[PDB]
Amino acid sequence: PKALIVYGSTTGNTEYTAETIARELADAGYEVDSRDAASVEAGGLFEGFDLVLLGCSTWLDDSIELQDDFIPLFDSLEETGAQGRKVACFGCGDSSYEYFCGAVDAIEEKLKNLGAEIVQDGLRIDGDPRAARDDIVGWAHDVRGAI
Ligand SMILES: Cc1cc2nc3c(=O)[nH]c(=O)nc-3n(C[C@H](O)[C@H](O)[C@H](O)COP(=O)(O)O)c2cc1C
Repeated sequence: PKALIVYGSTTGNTEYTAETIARELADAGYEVDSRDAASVEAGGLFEGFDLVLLGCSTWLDDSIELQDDFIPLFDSLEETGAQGRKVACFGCGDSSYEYFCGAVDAIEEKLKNLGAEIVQDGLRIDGDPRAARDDIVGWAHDVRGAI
């Protein structure tokens, strides 16, 4: 099976999370393509992939709390080929904030409005992902089992 992983990361936490998930999928036999959201084009982005995993950090704001590199993709999510696609979301944040990992909720809700099939509840990481490595691996393991 082929999996696409797209992440938006400012300090490297969601990027570390994306690379950890990519290894667990590859070691289970999937062909994995991992890309920074700053370098992708939304048009037909998901065409040909069996599983798509989307990740991003949360930054408090009055208009949009998504990490800046992911905004352009999010705004054009309707042109990616999400209808009927198997997808799951993940993201890093901090529970001292009101909207803890709020970007994960925003992405799940829009994918749901576009007809995607959310395979598993989103992974929400508090603090340093390097200390939550077991939670990342287990989630990756559970997403493989819903495919
Ligand atoms: C100014 C600022 C605002 C932040 N706002 C939020 C927030 O609204 N919700 C949240 O869960 N985390 C918030 N964080 C925590 C970051 O999302 C967290 O540090 C995360 O690990 C960053 O991930 P990244 O390196 O992949 O960009 C904020 C951090 C800073 C510095």
